[PDB]
Formats: sequence, structure tokens, C-alpha cells
Amino acid sequence: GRVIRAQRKSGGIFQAHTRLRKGAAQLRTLDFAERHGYIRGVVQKIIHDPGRGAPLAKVAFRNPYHYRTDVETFVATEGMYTGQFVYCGKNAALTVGNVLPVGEMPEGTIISNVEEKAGDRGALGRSSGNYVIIVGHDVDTGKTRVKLPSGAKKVVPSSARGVVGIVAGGGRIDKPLLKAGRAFHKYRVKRNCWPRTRGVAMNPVDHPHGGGNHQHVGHSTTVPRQSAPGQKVGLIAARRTGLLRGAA
Amino acid sequence: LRPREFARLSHNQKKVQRAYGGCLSANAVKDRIVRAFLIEEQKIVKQKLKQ
Amino acid sequence: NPLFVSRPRSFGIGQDIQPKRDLSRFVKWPEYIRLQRRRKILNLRLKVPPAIAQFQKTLDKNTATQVFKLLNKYRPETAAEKKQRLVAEAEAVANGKSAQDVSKKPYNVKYGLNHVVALIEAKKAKLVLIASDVDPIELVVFLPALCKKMGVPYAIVKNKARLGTVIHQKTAAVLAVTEVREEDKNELASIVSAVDANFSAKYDESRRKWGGGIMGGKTQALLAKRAKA
Amino acid sequence: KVRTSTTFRRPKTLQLSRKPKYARKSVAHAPRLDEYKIIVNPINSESAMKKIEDDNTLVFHVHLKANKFTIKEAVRKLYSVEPVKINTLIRPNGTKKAFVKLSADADALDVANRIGFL
RNA sequence: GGACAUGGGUUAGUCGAUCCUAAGAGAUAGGGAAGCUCCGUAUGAAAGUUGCACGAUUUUUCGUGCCUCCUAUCGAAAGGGAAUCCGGUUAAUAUUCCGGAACCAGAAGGUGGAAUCAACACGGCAACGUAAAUGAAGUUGGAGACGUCGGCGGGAGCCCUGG
RNA sequence: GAGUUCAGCGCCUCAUGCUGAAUCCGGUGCGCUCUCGACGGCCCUUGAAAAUCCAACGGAAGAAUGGCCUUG
RNA sequence: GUGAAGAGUUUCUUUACUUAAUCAAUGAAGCGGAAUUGGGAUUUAUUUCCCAUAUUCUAGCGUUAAAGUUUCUUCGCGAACUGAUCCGCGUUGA
Repeated sequence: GRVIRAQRKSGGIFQAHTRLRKGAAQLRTLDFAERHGYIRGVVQKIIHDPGRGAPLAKVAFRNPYHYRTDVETFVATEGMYTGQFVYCGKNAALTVGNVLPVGEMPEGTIISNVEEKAGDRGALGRSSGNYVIIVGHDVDTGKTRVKLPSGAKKVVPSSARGVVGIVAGGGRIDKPLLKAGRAFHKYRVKRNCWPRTRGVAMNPVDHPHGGGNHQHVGHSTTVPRQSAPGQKVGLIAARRTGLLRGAA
Repeated sequence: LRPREFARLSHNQKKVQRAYGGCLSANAVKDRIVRAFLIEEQKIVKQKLKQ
Repeated sequence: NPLFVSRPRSFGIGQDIQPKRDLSRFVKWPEYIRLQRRRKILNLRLKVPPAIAQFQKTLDKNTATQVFKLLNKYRPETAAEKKQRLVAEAEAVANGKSAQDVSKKPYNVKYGLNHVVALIEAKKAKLVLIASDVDPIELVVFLPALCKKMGVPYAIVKNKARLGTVIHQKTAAVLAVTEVREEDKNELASIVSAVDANFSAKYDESRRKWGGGIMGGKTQALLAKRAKA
Repeated sequence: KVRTSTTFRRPKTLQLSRKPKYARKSVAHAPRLDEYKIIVNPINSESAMKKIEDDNTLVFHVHLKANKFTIKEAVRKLYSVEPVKINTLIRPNGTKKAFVKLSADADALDVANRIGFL
């Protein structure tokens, strides 16, 4: 046969389009000021990052060791404004836009850009309108239980930092794209993944679903998890199929 | 002017005779002066009242 | 004087730029510096076999000073001394007897690993001085056992460079004393007695004493704090 | 041994200069393109004649590696005339042509007469 | 005759390349690979060009010391960019030649002017202005530097119209 | 003083020269091309980088002496 | 690899350690422990059983040290301590 499109997406023309992107959205390097006290920064810009629904925030801090200022690229939280003072550290106040360790915050708080490990500069809850809820704590072997946007429950060390509030950008998926042009423009600044040709519309050489006098798969679309590349197409390791008629 | 056309000008033609002249506007300079004075006065007040 | 006023800096978190402080403990050192420091750390960790840990025990300052004072009186001839002796021997040989008629019996410290090992096997070395910093340790790891088997006094001393200094070399792995003068017979006997009271008398005990095996560092204090309460 | 920076940098070494025990080349080469390799021949075409008689400029066949400085020096020391401007051309045949304008105190016609192509 | 033969013809500090970087290419450190070579571009590197008068007659770039998030290059004749116009001239070149009239960059300091009698100007309420109006490191800011469509107003050239 | 138009003299004319005049006064625009200025609409599309240049905060350094003949 | 338990002269498991090995970040930028310290409990008291930090300001600025002694015995913008408590096997975290 032939190498399928999924196998062909290893790079090259399938890389992300990052010319217009302004920078990574890392929180900050976990330093002495954030570990022991707090540090004050000023939000000097709130800008639009192409390919990302949520806005980005350029925040200027003061270097504690050298005569210099450092500009960060926080993920903008809803309600943040330019000229606002944000505080990052263990002793920061429970205010929207501040970055605090998860272990220094009560139960039920809504946060964003949460670290999986203390120092990775934000991993969880970064897309627009998404947030992470702090479910509980455990002082002995200090670890915090949190609820992720997908409903999963994750345990993190009680030193990971998170931003109080919700990622700015509100509900973006509520508006229909309404035409291929909007879909074309949406994915143009993201990558070469649009449009998509159905496998049953191809030939047997191209896709496992191609061929036949009628457009049909001919075999179960649910494929095993331990499937070789080139045949891991369709529904991979599907626990169940059909309409989700009641789920939690 | 173009970026390198400023090199041919004299100093006074690229600057306004004021603090931060040629880098900040007059209103911005006035706001900075007022903000600096007020915050320092309140810092002195907070220090004195902390005893 | 009124103009001279105090302008202190708080240097707290988020207040003032921190002053210049020593950051050596946080400096990313070069690879060779890191290797030679983590090496000593690794030897401090782990259970060291007794045949290697026996070299961590060394003569104290006074005995080492006495030993080296004895060594300095018996040192190999330098280039000038060798040339002068050869010139005198050549001059005397032409118009007299052989070189033995003008040259006295030498008295110097024997050196060289193979030569010293042969002397110990031949029971001719009355004192053996083993360097404690031989990088390939297999060269001298058997020396204490060989000396104990042959019944000759052996001591472990630092600074293989210092051992080589007496023999006018950059480095000596082991030094051997075989013959000494009458005026130094008592000094050699006292040195032998002091050396035997520290190494030969404890050879059997040192065969079963494993070295290293210390956690140290921060975890030693952590264990102490945990065990205190 | 106080280190105020969290980085190690290589110290400064003497870096002694070269003091060779023998010269790699026994004899130094003669100056290449001095004057005579620079100036090959004059040009006496109809356009060249018009340039000499009207613009007070001489036309030459300078070497490909000669620049407007070496051409000026070669002209000065070969014909005792001070150029004021030099224009350089590379002909379609691959050879370099030079337009050398003389000062107002020197007539190109008599200089060309002295050279011997008139 | 764009054919054949013989000669002639392309003139630049200001036009481009050259400089910079984009997508990318690609040494070096290092790691794989039997190897041809592959990955890798401050990457797990002792990756220094630069800031400062300590010697220094006496009015100055020559050997130390202490130093701080620098860094290979290639990659656009449509991207960014220091600076030239008119008239004329040839058989064939011209913003390149000629005549006239300019501009930019770099180097020394050749003059004149300005401030400072005992060190770094004045005026205006202010927006700000001048012929000058001493400014090292360090830091900050701006220009370079930016989509598409639609109408409105102006200017230049062209078009039209009266003598 | 250039260029353009017209009118004459030489009359082989040689440097193709010399000598006369004009090149003036007005107006117009939902006009065409370019450009500038202030705006408005659209984006789940917000629409390069660098070289280079400039400005600011800051205070390193300076030495002219005899109210006048004298320096940076 | 190192130390503790357990099983009817032995190796099966867990329950801990890091120095092997692995992951992540950084200009390997403040890790651990001592000494001072006062709310604090012992208790006719002793930090003895206990953890303590300096900047919430509104879109300003914060660098090339001021001060205190004391070496010179002040051309000194001259040297040192201190201002900036002390010590160390570990760049930090998992």
C-alpha cells in the first residue's frame, strides 16, 4: 500500500505556523521571591496571539539581582487590565490574576495555568474559558487534589503554582464557523490540518477504509490500542460507541 | 523623519526642553511626577504610622 | 557633617537589588571540577572494601615528621653527585685500584614499586612507606598484606609527591628502608616500633572494617531531626 | 575566591606570539602588479581619440586586478601626470579599460604624443 | 536581415549587488552510526568583545587587576536600507560621460561662533522655541515596523476650457 | 545663462557661427493615475524579523586666574 | 547498590536511603543546619517539650553604596571589617 496521511504528519509541511506568535506562555522561573514571599509585576500589555483563542498578557517585573526588568507572557485571566498589579509568590493575596502555590489556597477555588510539577511554568487549564478547581489538600506528604476541565482528578505537589481566575476568551466555541472560509482562516494560523478527506473516499492503497463499489469501511472502525502505525485509524481503543445516551 | 535622518539634526530639534523630553509626553511626565510624589509621601506616612 | 547621612538598603524580598554575594556553592563548575568533587563524594558514600579503606588510616603528624627526617638523611645522589663520583672513580681507576677503593658503601632509601616488592619478598626491607594517593590502587593494595606476611614494618603516608621529593622524583608510589647507619639505628627502631603499634598490630582488625557508607550532607541532619522526636 | 556570578568562565592566558626557528619561505616574492603589470597598453580607437581631444582623458588597458588607486599611482610614476578621476570598465572580451582624466594643467594630447600612439 | 566578414561599443561614493534578517541551510560542543555520514545550533562547552585609569614622562591607547542574560556563518538584484538632479553629447553609454547645481558617510582637526572668572545658556503660565546649549557605564523608550475593504477632503501630473 | 517656437545674415564658409523677438495673463472639476490626511466596517484571520539610527533616566570625569595679556 | 522487618543452612515480598540510573528547570540566584529572637509551656522555670521572614502602591523611580568604627594617621572616591550573622560533602525539584 501507501503511507497514510496520519503517518505523513510527522513534520515538514505539518509543523505549526509560528511566525506571528509572540512567545511561550510560561509563568515564570520558580525563584526565591516566589518560594518565600511575593513579587509584584505590572500588566503593560494585553494582546492577541494568532492561533490561540485566549489573549496573552505581557507583564513587566523587576529583576531582584540585576538592574533590569523582565517581561513575562502570562495567559490572560478574565478581568485583567493593563496597568494592573499582579503578585506571584507564596504570600500573594487570593485575588484574580495572582499566581500562588496550590497548597496556599483554600478548597473550591477556581484557578488557571496550573503547574503539574513545581517549576514547569504552567501546564493545566490554559485554553480560553477553561479552569481548574482545587478539590482538596493533604498536609502529610503535601499534595493537592484538583479537578481538570475534562473532569479528571489529578494529584499535584503542594508547591505547584496557579493563576487565580479563569482564562480570558470566554465561550469561543459557542459561535458557529458558518462557512469553510472561517474554518480556513482559523486553521491557517495554526497548521496544515484542514480540510480533511474521508478515508472511505480514498483508494485502498491510500487508506484502510478506501475501496469498494460503495463507500464503506467493511471492517469494525474500532481498532485495538496495540495497533501498528498505518492501521491505527478510526476509533482507537473505543470503550463504547454510538450516541452517548447519558454519561458522567 | 527616517531613522537615520535624525543623525543629521541638532540636539534641540530632537528633544523638548523638559525632563524626559523627546521620550515621554508632557501629560505623561506630569502624571509621573504627581504619582512619584504622592506615593513617596504615603510611604513616609506608612513608615511613621507603623511604629 | 550634616550632609553625610545614612542611606541604608533593606535588601528584602522585592525591595532592593541584592548586593554582591558569594555564589560558589551555586556556580555551575566545569566538568573536570565537578568530576573530581563528586568523586570524593562517591568515595564518602558506598561501603568501601577493607582492602581499600585501610589506606584512609595514615600516620599522624609527628610520626610522619620523624619518618621524613630519617628519610632526608638517606637520599639518592643527584646529577652533580653522580658526576663527581664517576669522575673520581675514573681518575682513580687509571692510576690505582678499581672504583671500590675510593667509593664508600652507599646508604640510601630504595624506591620503585617492583624493586620494593622484591625487597619485601626477600625480607631485606626493614621499613616500607606506602603512598595513600596512588590513583591506580591495585599497584599498592597488596603491599600491606605482603608486608604483614613477610613480617616487615609498613606504614601508609600521604603525599606520594612528598615521597618522591626525597628520591628527587615527581612521585613515588612506595619507599623502602633496608640499611641504616649506626647513629640512626635507634631512630629506625623507634620508628619501627611506632609504626608496628599502629598498622601491624591492627592488620587483622582492619581486614574486616569496611569504610565509607556515610550518608552525610543534608540527609544526615534530616535523619537526626526525624529521630529526635 | 568570592564569585559574584553563577557561571564559570575561562581565565586569561599569555598567548605568546610566533617566534619561528626557520622561515617557511626562503625568499620573499617580488611586488606583484607594481606598475608595468598594471598598465598594459593604451587604446587609440575613434572613441578614445575623441576622449583625448575633448575630455582630456586617456584610455588604457589596465590589468583585471588593478583598482583606481593602483592605476592612479602607476600613471603618476610612468607618465608624470596627476589624474583627477578614474573610471573603470570591463569590456565584453574580458579585459579592463580605464578612463583616466588629467588635470587642467596637463594636456592629454601632448601626453599621448609623448607616449607614442598619436 | 537577429545570416556571413571585419572593426567598434557597457565609464557610478549617490542605480543595484555588497550590509541585515525571514522561511530555511549549516559548521563548532556533544551524542549515534561498521562507515559513507545522521541528529544537533549557548546544545550538559573553562564558547570574552565589551565596561573601569592601576602603573605613565606630563598632558597620554601601552602591560596587570577586577569583570557583567553578547555572540559562527550562508540565506531577498520585488522585504529593511546613508546619499543626485537638470540640460547636452555618441553610429552605438550615461541618474555612470560633459557643463552646471547638490547630497551622504568616514577621518583628522584648519578656522570662526557659543557656554563655562572660578564647570556645564536662556525665553514662554503652558503646549514649547533657539545658531551653539559639557555628559562614562548601566537601564529604558521610540523609529525601522507592516492586514483588507468603503466613502470623504487635499496636493502633483494628465485631461478640459477663455484670451 | 537652459530647453522650445519663430524670424534673418553670412552662403564652401571654416569654430556652424553671429544677430533679432516670444516663451504671457486666467479658470474649471462626483474627471483619470499616484500620493497624503482625518475616518468608518471585518475577523474563532488581528495581519515578519533583524541590521541601523535617535531620545530619555542616571551621574563617571573635568580644573584658566592675577575683574585683566591667559584653558579645556 | 545500602540498611530494617517479616516466610514456613537458605531467597519471596515490603519499608525505607541515595550515590547508580531517569525526568524537568535555570544566568545551575539564595539548599540544609547552627547562633540571636518573642507570642509561647514547662512550671518557686530552661526555648525544656512549640513555629518564627522585610516590599499590596495608584501604569513613578530603584544599578556603578551611603552610614559605623580603624588603618592610614585622610590629595585619598586609599586598604580591610561591617553595612549583607556563622558553618557546610548536594545547583534545585521529582
